This record gives sequence, structure tokens and C-alpha cells, in this order.
Amino acid sequence: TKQAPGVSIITAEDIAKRPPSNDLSQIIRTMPGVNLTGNSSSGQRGNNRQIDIRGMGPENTLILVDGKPVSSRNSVRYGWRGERDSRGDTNWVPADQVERIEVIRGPAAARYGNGAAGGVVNIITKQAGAETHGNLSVYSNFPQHKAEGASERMSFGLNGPLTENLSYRVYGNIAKTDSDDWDINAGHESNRTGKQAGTLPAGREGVRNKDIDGLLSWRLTPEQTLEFEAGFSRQGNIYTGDTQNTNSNNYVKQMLGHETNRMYRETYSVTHRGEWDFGSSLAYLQYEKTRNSRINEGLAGGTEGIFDPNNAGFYTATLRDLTAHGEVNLPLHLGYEQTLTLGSEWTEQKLDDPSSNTQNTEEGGSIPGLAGKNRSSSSSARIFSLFAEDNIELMPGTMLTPGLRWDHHDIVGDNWSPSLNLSHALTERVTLKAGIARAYKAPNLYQLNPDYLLYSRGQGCYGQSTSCYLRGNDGLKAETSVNKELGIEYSHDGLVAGLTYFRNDYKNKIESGLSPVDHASGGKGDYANAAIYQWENVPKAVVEGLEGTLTLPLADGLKWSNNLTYMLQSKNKETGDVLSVTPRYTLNSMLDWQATDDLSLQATVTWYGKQKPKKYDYHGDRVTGSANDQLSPYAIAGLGGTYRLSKNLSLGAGVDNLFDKRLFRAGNAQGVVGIDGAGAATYNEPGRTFYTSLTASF
Ligand SMILES: C#CCNC(=O)[C@H](CCCCNC(=O)c1cccc(O)c1O)NC(=O)c1cccc(O)c1O
Ligand SMILES: [Fe+3]
Repeated sequence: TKQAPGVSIITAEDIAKRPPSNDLSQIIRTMPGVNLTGNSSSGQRGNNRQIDIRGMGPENTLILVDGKPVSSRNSVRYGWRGERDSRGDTNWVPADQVERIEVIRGPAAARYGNGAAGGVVNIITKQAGAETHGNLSVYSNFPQHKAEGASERMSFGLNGPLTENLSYRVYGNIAKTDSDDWDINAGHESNRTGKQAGTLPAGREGVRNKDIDGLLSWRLTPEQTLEFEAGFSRQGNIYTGDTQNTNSNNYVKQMLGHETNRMYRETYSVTHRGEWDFGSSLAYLQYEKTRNSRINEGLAGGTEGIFDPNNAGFYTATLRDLTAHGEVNLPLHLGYEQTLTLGSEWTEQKLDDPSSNTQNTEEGGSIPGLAGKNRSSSSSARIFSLFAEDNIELMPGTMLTPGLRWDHHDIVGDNWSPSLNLSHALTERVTLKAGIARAYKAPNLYQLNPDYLLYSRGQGCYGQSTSCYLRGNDGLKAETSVNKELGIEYSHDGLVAGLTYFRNDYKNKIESGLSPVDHASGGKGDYANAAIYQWENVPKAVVEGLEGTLTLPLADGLKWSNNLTYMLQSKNKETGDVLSVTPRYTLNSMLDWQATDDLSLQATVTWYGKQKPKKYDYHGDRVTGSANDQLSPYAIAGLGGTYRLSKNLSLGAGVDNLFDKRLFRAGNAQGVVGIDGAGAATYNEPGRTFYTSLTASF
């Protein structure tokens, strides 16, 4: 089945029956335990939501492609409120070249180490066969309301042998998601007065994709395979007025409808795969090089994350991420029947960011140990990792899986991430699963860097109205989380019913500090001698909730599927405010009718629970008026079909949001001067949208 406790598979067949507009987040987010949220609670960059596992935030969701990490978003400035102006890393592989997606949540994900505290999403590509196969896939949607951006997508794939011990697969994708109109949120915006009169919270950013992957597999012996692949991808946006605080200037408006960020992603990988008597071997080298070219932004207060008109033009942030991995797998025949897995991992993240480290000290006064001008652009961290998994069959149908992961971070120090995963046949139809692991989060290179410096004149300073600096802190501890889960599942003749309780106890969550550690000296007027805060480790936070699934075969041709997320608790135990904003629950419901040998029909509903905003502003004071606004529970319904014309040609057509339930970004969560808050109303929900698709394949 596609749902066990803690784990979800999405197949190629699922991707075809609920086609995504462009980004995979659309379908990945319908799994149990998965939400589409920002990383903290500000609502900043709120139309740029990313996959979130069990409310742990999307920085704790590790994205792999064919088991190789994607780190491209680590090239985008990490802001005061824990958001990046990033669309995330689930849009690098085109939907129709994906074989399957694996979602691994909680204690079962800890063993993947750094940034798996939420879980792992592994996007797996279609491979060459015994003969040559290929496909040509085209998808095109059509919103009811013209304001909302339509999406168009064309991908091929082409694979096969070249010799009897040489395979290849290649694909290429060209896609575009038009931006929402600059004015989609007009009449829905928060109250905006004085200097900020006329300002708008933005709709969805558009994106243009160009993806090209080539792979050669070479099985130079019976039990010895060697893979080389290169990836070239490029996303350029279509700008539609988005700024961190929803403030505006002239440069912003000049750029409406233009490309204001381009991400070039280049991946080369060498992968050796081994299979013999004693067991199985795997090792890879990945070089990921990300170029994040975008218009210079300010780094101070309300100018944080708006185009800087004094320093017009593009800069380029460069991320060179180097990953090498070794594992073996040993079948052991002892007192207890078991399989042992032994691994090292080595990673290097080099970040060149010529823009983020340029905030100067002329106004808030100078900071002992921090040069005001021409600070380094450079950040790096190396983690070295050893791990062993023992997959022990006590008595058939029972597995006990203990593993130790140890990591040496060359700044933060040593991490010990132990794990234990039990699965228990109570009956041939029923399985109990328990897991308790301590997962691992290395600070990102922004949090870690004493050259990385934000400034506010007060509005953004915790527990005061005076000027303050926020500073990077190489003294930080890693974030660790003891992810507990207890779950039960009945599964028989395609009848599946399961419910999991999960609690992650979250230690040292890194976050903009609450107490000044220091005060700068000098500067201008009432702003002089500003307070200095760092990125602090929050001692304790907790997330808690329920994952459910229920699958009933109504008749032979008819399948009724349901996935449930229910989020019980999400609490920074220091401030008592929420970590993210999720829907209280999410129920995704598919009816799948195989009407004929050739015609398949799909009805879907998603129910979203209530969504409540943070209680406290940047000051730590209680928010008031429209900053308290909640989003009422709502549902989105859809019909679709796929009519197979032959073995070589299939056609799809359907409607997302049948009943045209629409939501509009009113702005960020809290009030600032001249821009009232928008509470939980921080994203655009698209209206009725027709779509059509065509797949030709040998
Ligand atoms: C009017 C006026 C004063 N200056 C400005 O027009 C601009 C825009 C500020 C308007 C909206 N403010 C915020 O959303 C905000 C968010 C986080 C922290 C904050 O401090 C915020 O203000 N700011 C600045 O030029 C500025 C410069 C240095 C330090 C600051 O805090 C600034 O706001
Ligand atoms: Fe300000």
C-alpha cells in the first residue's frame, strides 16, 4: 500500500490522476503529516509556501532527488523571521519524469541526519529499461479568473541501452507559471494609511523552468554498476510586487512582470552501485552549484527584503555544495535474523553572498568585532558523519531497527543522533509501529555567521522600541528533536485503516534572540548605541498531532482513499507563540472510478481546518485588530479523468476548485506603522481552474 505508519509513497500513476500545475509541493502536501507552510509565523513571503512535515517547518524537510540532497534554497538570504524569498526545492524535477516520491516522517527519517528533523522527501526519476522507452508530456491549465496565473508544461524522457553493459536516460522540461496580476489582492488588503497608502500584498510569483538531465549507467561487471549524471536547471521568476513587509517603492513597480530573481542549478553526480555474495554496496559524489542572481535588497527594518533603489542592479550568491556518501548492507544469520548497514557521509557547503553581509553600522553605532564595511562574503561548513542501521527480525513480521548516527560539524561540534524503530504484527492484518529518535539540525550559514547583520530602528526589536542589530552567532548549538511516534494500521485486500500519534520534543530551535547580549557605540541621534541581539537557541519547543489514512474498495472498479493530518500543538515553550501556521486539520479524499478498461475518473475533496496567527508581535507584545484575524475552515473539490486512446497515447482533463472557493493575501500577520496586519490571511488560494494533458509514450 501507499501509506504505512510514518511513510507515504506517491506513484507515477498518482501524479497523472492529480496533475500538478508545475511544482510537486501541490501533490506532496496531500500525504498524511505534510502541510504547505512558511518556516516561522511572520507571514513574510507567505505566497512562497514549502513542504512542512509534522509542523517542524520546511527547513527541517530534507529534499532528495534519487537519494542525493538538494541544497539550492540555502543560497537565498535567511531573514530575521526565519523566511527566505525562495519558492523552495520541490520544483527542480518535472512532474511527468518522476517515477515515484517517498515521504519519510519523524523517527524513521532521523537516520538521514542533517535537516531531517521533520522528515525526508525523496523524488525518484524514471530510469532506462531492458529496451529503449520514451515519453512526451504536455499540461496546460485555464483559470476562471484572469488575475490568477495559468501554467503550461512540456517534458520529454528518453532512455534505453547503448551497449549490453551501457544504459542511458535523458529528460528535458520547459514550463511557465504566469504570476498573479499585481492587483489580485486589491480590496482584500489590510488597512494601509500614511506613507504606506496604496501598498499591496502580492499574489503568487510566476516562474519559468528549463530542466535538462543526462545519465549514463555502466555495469562494467556482473555485480558492479557505475552511473554518471549531470543536471542543468534554471528558474527565472515573474515579479508581482511581493516584498518582505508589503511596503513599496518605485523600483518594485518598475519590475512588475520582469525577472527579478534567476536560480541556475547545476548537478554532476558519480554513483557506483555494488551487489555480491556478502551483500550490497552504494557510494556517490554530488557537486551541486547554485547561482542565485537577484536584485539587491535592503537589510534594515522595513527596508529588509525590498529592492534597494540606491544600489540598483543584480548581485549573484553562489552555493557550491559537495556531497559524498558510502554504505554497505550485510545480511547476518545469527541467534536473531537481521540486516546490518554501515555508512560514512561527507558534505561541504561553500556560500559566496556579496550582498547579505553589507548592513553598515553608521546609524546604530559600531559593534566591537564586526567591521562596518567590506566584511567577508564567504561562509562554509563541513559535516563528517558515520552511521550503522541494524534491521533485526526478532520473529517473522516483527522488525526492530536500532541505528546510531554521529556527525562532526567543523564549527558547532559533535552530534549523537540515536534511533529505534519497531514494527509488530499483532495479526496478519494489523501492525503496531513505535519509533523514538533524536534528529539533527545544523545551523544554516546565515544563522552561524558573525558578519551577517540586520538592523531595525525599533519596530522589529524584542522587548523595547530602541534601534537594535541582529547578528550571526558561531557559538550556536545544533537543533535536536526527540521525534516520538506510536501508530496502528489494519491492511487487508486493499482495505487500509491507520492512525498515528506523533510528538517531536524540539531542543535549541534557532531563532532571532529575545535579550540584548550587548550594545553598539556611536551612530546618529535617538538610534545611537543600538542593542545587539544574536541568533539564539530556544531551550524547548513541542509539536504534536495525528496522521490518519482510510482506504475502502467500494466495488472492484471503485476506490475511496482518505489521508488525515490533525495538528494538536505547535509551541515555542519560551514565548508560548506558535512555530508555524498550519491548518488545525487536513482531510484529502479521492474517489477513483476505473469506469472502463480505458477510462478512469477521479473526484477529490480537501478540507482545511481553522488557521490562527501568532499572538505576539516582533516586540513580544500582544497583537490587536486585524492582526488577530483567523481563516475559517474551507474545502476545495476537484473532478478529473484520463481517457487512454491507445498504449501510446493518453489524454487528461479536469477542474481544480469546482466551487471557486478563493482566498487572498491581505499582507503579513502583524501590524506595522501604516500597514495593519492580516493575521492568518497571508496566502492566495486559487479559484476554479480547468486543465488538459496529453502523454505519448513507447
Ligand atoms: C515610514 C518610515 C520609516 N522608514 C521607512 O519608510 C522604511 C519602511 C518601514 C515601513 C514598514 N516597517 C516595517 O514593516 C518594519 C518591519 C520590521 C522591522 C522594522 O523596523 C520595520 O520598520 N524603513 C526604513 O527605512 C528603516 C531604516 C532603518 C531601520 C528601520 O527599522 C527602518 O524601518
Ligand atoms: Fe523600521
